[PDB]
Amino acid sequence: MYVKLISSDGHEFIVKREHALTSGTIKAMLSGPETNEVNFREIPSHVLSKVCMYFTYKVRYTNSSTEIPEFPIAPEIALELLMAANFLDC
Amino acid sequence: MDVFLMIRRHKTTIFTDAKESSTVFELKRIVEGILKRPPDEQRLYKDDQLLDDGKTLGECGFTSQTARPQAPATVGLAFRADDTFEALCIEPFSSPPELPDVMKP
Amino acid sequence: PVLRSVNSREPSQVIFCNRSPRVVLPVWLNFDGEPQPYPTLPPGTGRRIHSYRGHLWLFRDAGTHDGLLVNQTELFVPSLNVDGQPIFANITLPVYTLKERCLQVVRSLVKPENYRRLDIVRSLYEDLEDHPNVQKDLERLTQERIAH
Amino acid sequence: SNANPPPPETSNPNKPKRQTNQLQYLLRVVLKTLWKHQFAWPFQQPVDAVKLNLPDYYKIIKTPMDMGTIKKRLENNYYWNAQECIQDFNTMFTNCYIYNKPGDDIVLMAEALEKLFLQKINELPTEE
Ligand SMILES: Cc1ncsc1-c1ccc(CNC(=O)[C@@H]2C[C@@H](O)CN2C(=O)[C@@H](NC(=O)CCCCCCCCCCNC(=O)c2cc3c(cc2CS(C)(=O)=O)-c2cn(C)c(=O)c4[nH]cc(c24)CN3c2ncc(F)cc2F)C(C)(C)C)cc1
Repeated sequence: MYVKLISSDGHEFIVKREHALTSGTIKAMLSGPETNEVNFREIPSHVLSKVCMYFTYKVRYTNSSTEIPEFPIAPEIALELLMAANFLDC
Repeated sequence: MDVFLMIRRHKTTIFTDAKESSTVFELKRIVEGILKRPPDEQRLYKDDQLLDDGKTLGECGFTSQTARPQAPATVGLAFRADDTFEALCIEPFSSPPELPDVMKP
Repeated sequence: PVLRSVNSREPSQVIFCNRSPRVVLPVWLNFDGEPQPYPTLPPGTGRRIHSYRGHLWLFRDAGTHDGLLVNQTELFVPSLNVDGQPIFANITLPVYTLKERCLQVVRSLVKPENYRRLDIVRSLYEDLEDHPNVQKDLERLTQERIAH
Repeated sequence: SNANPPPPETSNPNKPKRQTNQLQYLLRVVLKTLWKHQFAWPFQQPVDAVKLNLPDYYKIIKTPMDMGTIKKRLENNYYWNAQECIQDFNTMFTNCYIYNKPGDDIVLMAEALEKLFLQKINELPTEE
């Protein structure tokens, strides 16, 4: 049911595997003939917690007939978040 | 009505959703499934307030408008440490760098 | 052009409803496929409009040209009003990818001349400079229509 | 009386031609900004009252004006000074407010162009 995503600084993030599959990179890493844990040496916890929030948002609001709220991003995390989204392919 | 949560203890963060009508005990059962510690060995918190097992999340102040997928509410977790519960301690995440000058209003 | 309004002259009442946190630019595609923007709608507001059968519309963020959805899709074409009932055009935010949402936020904080002063990888400069726009999107929607 | 009349003149040998730094600003800065505006499209050419089925348009609107005429005039050095050009933009807007009902979508587009026009015109250089 769940996967553990560990940030570069050692924080553990336990999310539903289905939610973490929102990332094309994580989906490929977990693919193939299981692995329940993924480390990210280059993504810090302030960024990885935000990526996990986006996974929840994507799964909740994709295909929903209820109006979608804005996914918020503070200016302080924007560049690092952009770099993580680009690597994770989500 | 779904409430989106971050159950945090030390450097562990569980992302999970639950109903407003669901109980604090039902949340402890989620934690036991992941972190392998029984409900009686857990203490759940909203800020510094210890939550009662039989209370529904809604009765604890966790609402849908304040526990969103994109901005989840935090539930503190404290595990049993021998004959006493450990002090509630949530390690904060890393800090972003100083905001670049080309991003300042 | 494949993406254009049909000159029907058959009136059709439409309700443009902005259910997004953005200011909406309703864009009417004329009889030659050209985008012809109409007055904006502030977030949470709506307005009746005298439109016509076969007229083709798309909805954009008025300040950045980010693509919006209408009735959970990209384009809107109203049918003839059955018994005077208006046709509803519900405009909402799409679930943008995290990378497109991050590009939107950086673009809103950084002037285009300062993109190359950001401590990000080279390929992220080209992505920031590739601003969303109606013409870019019309070619893609046309190439999807050819396939489907 | 449907047929559209001949458009406004944009060149006259008997009317004095003239170039100033204000008339260059009105073309390169004001007209250029308004021409590229998202709401410029109903104002870039004379109102085709026939094709658009606009009753009494040229009966009610005695001094028709559009941005194409102003642009061609600016380009031909038709105006004597900036005020002569500014009067033409005002007439284009006023024509819209007169003919169309207050609150129409065309009137909102004219109001956005006019608001922008006044801002640009507020920074008209002193004639030098
Ligand atoms: C008549 C009425 N009865 C009772 S309620 C009512 C009514 C009608 C419309 C509306 C607002 N609903 C719309 O707009 C809708 C939305 C969308 O479906 C388009 N659509 C239309 O209605 C269109 N019709 C039709 O398809 C049916 C008739 C087909 C005519 C075929 C020939 C058209 C040539 C197309 C190219 N030419 C333009 O596109 C254009 C439109 C326009 C003005 C100037 C031009 C350029 S040009 C040929 O003159 O060089 C214009 C300018 N100026 C300075 C005025 O002062 C005006 N006063 C009225 C108009 C103007 C008409 N107009 C226009 N109007 C409203 C706008 F918001 C934007 C506009 F551009 C247009 C845009 C063409 C009017 C509200 C109430």
